[PDB]
Amino acid sequence: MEELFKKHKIVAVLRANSVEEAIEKAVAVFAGGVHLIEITFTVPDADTVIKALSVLKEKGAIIGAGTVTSVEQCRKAVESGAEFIVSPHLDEEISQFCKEKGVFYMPGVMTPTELVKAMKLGHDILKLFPGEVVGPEFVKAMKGPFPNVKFVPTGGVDLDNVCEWFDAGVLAVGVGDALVEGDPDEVREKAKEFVEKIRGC
Amino acid sequence: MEELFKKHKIVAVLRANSVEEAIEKAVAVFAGGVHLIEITFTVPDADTVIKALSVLKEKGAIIGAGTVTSVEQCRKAVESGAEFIVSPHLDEEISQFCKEKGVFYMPGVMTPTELVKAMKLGHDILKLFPGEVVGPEFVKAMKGPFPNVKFVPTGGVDLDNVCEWFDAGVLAVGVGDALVEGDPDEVREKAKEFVEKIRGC
Amino acid sequence: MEELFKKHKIVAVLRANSVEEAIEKAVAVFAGGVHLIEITFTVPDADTVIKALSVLKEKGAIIGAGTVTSVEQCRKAVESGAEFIVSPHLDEEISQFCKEKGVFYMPGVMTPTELVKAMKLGHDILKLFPGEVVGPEFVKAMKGPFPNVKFVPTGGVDLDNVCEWFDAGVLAVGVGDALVEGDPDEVREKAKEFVEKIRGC
Amino acid sequence: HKDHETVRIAVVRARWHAEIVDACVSAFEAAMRDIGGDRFAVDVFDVPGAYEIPLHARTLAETGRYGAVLGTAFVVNGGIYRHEFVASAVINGMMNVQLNTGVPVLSAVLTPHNYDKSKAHTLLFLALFAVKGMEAARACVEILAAREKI
Amino acid sequence: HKDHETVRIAVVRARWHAEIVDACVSAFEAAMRDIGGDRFAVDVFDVPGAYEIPLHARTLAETGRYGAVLGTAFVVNGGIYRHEFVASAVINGMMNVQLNTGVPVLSAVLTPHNYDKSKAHTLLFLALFAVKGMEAARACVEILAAREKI
Repeated sequence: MEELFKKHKIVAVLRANSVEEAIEKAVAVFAGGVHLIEITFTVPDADTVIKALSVLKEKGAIIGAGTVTSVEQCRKAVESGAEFIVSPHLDEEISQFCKEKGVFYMPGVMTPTELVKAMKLGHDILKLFPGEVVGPEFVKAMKGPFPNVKFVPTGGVDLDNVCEWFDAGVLAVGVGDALVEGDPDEVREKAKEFVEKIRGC
Repeated sequence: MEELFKKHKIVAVLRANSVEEAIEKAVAVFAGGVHLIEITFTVPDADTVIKALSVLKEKGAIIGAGTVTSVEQCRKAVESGAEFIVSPHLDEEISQFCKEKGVFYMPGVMTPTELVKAMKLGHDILKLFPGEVVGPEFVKAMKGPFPNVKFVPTGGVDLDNVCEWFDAGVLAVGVGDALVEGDPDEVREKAKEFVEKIRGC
Repeated sequence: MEELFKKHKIVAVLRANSVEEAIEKAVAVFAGGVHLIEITFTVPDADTVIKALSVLKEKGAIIGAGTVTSVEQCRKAVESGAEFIVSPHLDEEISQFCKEKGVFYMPGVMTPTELVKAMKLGHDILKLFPGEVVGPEFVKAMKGPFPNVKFVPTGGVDLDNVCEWFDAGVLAVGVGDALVEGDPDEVREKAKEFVEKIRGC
Repeated sequence: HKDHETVRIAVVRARWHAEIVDACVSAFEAAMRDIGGDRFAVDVFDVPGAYEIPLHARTLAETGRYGAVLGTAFVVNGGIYRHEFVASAVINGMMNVQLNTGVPVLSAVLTPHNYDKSKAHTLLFLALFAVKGMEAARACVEILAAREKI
Repeated sequence: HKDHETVRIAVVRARWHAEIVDACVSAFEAAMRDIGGDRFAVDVFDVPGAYEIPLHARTLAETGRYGAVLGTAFVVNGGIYRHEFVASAVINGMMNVQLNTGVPVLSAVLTPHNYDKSKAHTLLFLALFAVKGMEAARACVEILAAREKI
């Protein structure tokens, strides 16, 4: 995943109340230019969604799963072909599971202590969450003591401030409702807007 | 070179009356964001320039040589570490030499016949020259019969129309005086302007 | 084909992503007054299109194929009933194949050298391509040294300048998107506009 | 003996809009020769219209003289009455025939969205029918051969 | 003897829009392995289109070599003619076949509201078909097993 985050600079985060909904959004998002897609594991039958969207892998899509809180959930995300696992928090059992399986893992943090625990376990790319609390200021401040740490914030990110997040030093930004909510045609247009805005900064 | 052209979308073309001049421009250009640099083989003591600038390879510079009209010239460009060779015209002796040496070769064309002869010899990336005569219109027209041919035009390219060249389907653009002429500080600013303009389109 | 080019003064050039699309355009174009239709050989299943449109031959349509780059492609164009073959460039293997089969061949040129090679092989009607680069000026200039050479330019031709091409001495003009793109009803109206504009000059 | 027998194919074609329906049939016959390689031969029969195809095609299919049957017609909205009732009965008819006889029946009965017999429409359908003819010939050879693999 | 026999499943798939139809079939096959546990095995057959599925599927069902048959296709509005006549004949055909043979026939023949072959539409259907494949595999195992309980 390291190359991919650098290459695309954006991850779509999907939420849906159904399999069909998750697919329509994934396609609108993908069709609109976002290649890295995170499926929250909490989508009813997310496992179906993760596996069904494996068809987009041959078109250059990268399909993974988020909101993973346990190893049992990880196992299913892996079973369905998740490229990566993202947790709300750093979790040692998730991390060890992921290392054994060979699936990329990104733990969540909010403070230097949490950041460091993740560094000490070999994770130099962190989910910053909520980005709504810490902001681009946190990301920039962290570069002093942790110049080798990359972030992918979730929340607090929109097309209005995505460039601030990049000026601060993020690796990529995760984008939620601002990118994925609305009619699939609206979603596709939003994906183009996010890609173009990031392209320019 | 295939990855590099896609990655950077610009090649600086250097001309100088001295070794020191060529170095100052190469550095201003490189420092300003252009990684692919073509040194015309006609720079007095170009061989010195090509070899001296090998130091920038460890900083991510790609150093090659242009205006190659013969295999003897190619041999020296290769001896000095050229990554690639660019000729004013398709030349079978240059092409065969380059294949034997493992140095990337880009032949020059202006018409479909010349284009095809190059395709038949295995060269799908062509120097389009002068771009001043054929324009972005040629590049676009060629995609009909030759959808798999990539161009890197030289001449007829400035920051004013670089996006037209890209809309037409070029792979990368070579840039001459518009990018490399003037005080090394002016050159560095111009390199930033070209990179940013291409970044945006 | 010699009589036909003189008689109609226009050739439609079709491009399509499907068989049905190619047919609808061919019919709109034909119904609108253009009898000479060139089907690019690159239409997916062009062979089906070429053969299916043979039904229009009994209505006075002339069906041939363009963008031919090889003899294998020619063989299929001939197998399907192409009246004529048009290549992006002069090609001796295509020419010899066509002579043996009795199918009219029109080679592409851009310079006097290419023009002459075609004359020396017996081809006095040439595809001028891109017309976007050479223009009506080339066509007129060529009449000095080559008073017996006829051209059918492709590209650089629209209803806005079709009469300039004729003042310059072209035999016929090929017309691309300006004639064939849009809704089949729009296409039919465009065909009428091109025929009437040529009729008047 | 060694199976070098010609497969016999029947085509049943409606006489309405014959210029179009026959475009399909002619293309079909040519394609059968191009694909079949003389392993196949085709006989053609006329029928007043699409409506009678299921009985004519069946009379023939139950005779055992054909490996397969292609039915064809151009069924259009005359602007007077709804043609859908017949088109429905005919497609269901042909489906039932192949399921009653064991002889595949191919459908080349078209029900266009719009056909006003304009210059462009006539020309369009002549070409589209020729395409369907070619497709049907391919389908014929492949389905006949495919059932032989069971 | 002890029943440790593999249940044989046939899949009959249309060649039109194969990229999409095959998405379903591939997902189906994978799901059958995931659910079946090698208690099931699947053979796949091609058919020109949805139209011929009821006879091909039946020829096969009446052979007694399969426990169940899955028919699949993507039937779309080509913008030229009404596709509903065939779609109706085909769904009724498959329904009649399972009622004539005693071999359940599953339907994975889709008739979408809209499909213009746009980038988004193609991608959407590739994924939706993969989902239907997985659902069909589950339905297959459960219905086959359910009829065994009577």
